[PDB]
Amino acid sequence: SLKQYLVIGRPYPTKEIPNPPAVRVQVFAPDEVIAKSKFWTVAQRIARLKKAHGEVLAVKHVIEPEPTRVKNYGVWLSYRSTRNHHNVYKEYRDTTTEGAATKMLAELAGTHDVSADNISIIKIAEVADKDLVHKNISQFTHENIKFPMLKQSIRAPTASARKVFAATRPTVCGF
RNA sequence: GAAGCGGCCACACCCGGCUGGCAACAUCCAGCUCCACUCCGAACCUGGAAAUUAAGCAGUCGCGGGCCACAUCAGUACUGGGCUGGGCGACUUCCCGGGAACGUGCGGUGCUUGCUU
Repeated sequence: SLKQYLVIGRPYPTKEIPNPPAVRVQVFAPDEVIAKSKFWTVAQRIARLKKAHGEVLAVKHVIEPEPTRVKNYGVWLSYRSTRNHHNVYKEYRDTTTEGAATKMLAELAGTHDVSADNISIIKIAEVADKDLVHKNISQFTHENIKFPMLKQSIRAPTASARKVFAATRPTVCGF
């Protein structure tokens, strides 16, 4: 699964300019090798720094201070569809920044039908309950939340104990 | 510094100003022979040296035209590989590589080969 990464890179020393500016990029990738390639894509596209003349100094893996508790996450992104580019601010409720970013790649591929090639994120950050403005996620920050589990599952409690017959009929009611 | 002989052949060209002539280059003065104008000593040619730096030439100036140089322009345009990627199609995301031009910004405007007073 995706892991947040911070990558810092720089161009090689020329004799004209030793110690140039380095540059960092936040990237989301399954491992350290992919995170380099996402850095070289963003560095080339914007800051004009190529693979063929540049170091890459530190792939830092961002682990969470606490994954124990739930946070809100605003995600400002652009996504591209044929004939136009759209800017969207979408937000999510999750244990971590990565799990929010993994959610929206599924949600955009679901709802809008665009892949991670076309998508380009601007900003992820955690956000307080006061500044949060979207109604369907604001309801989970309130107190006294009840919802029932209408439609129970029929699965095996362990994969040994599955069966394709039954005497009694299963009840799939919420209760 | 000036002159003959040249090398790379505009950072040297083209328009217009200003400052210099000790010798040197030149304008300039004259026309008899050499010879010269399909007419003309204007040119070419020959013999001068009175007076000038006005012109050529030399140096220098211009928010000058052009030329040259670096940086931006731009990781743009285009492009070599790869996908049972997308798309009715036309075309085009993405992955591994290469990478312009015009324009604009600031700078510059000849550097010296061998012989001679």
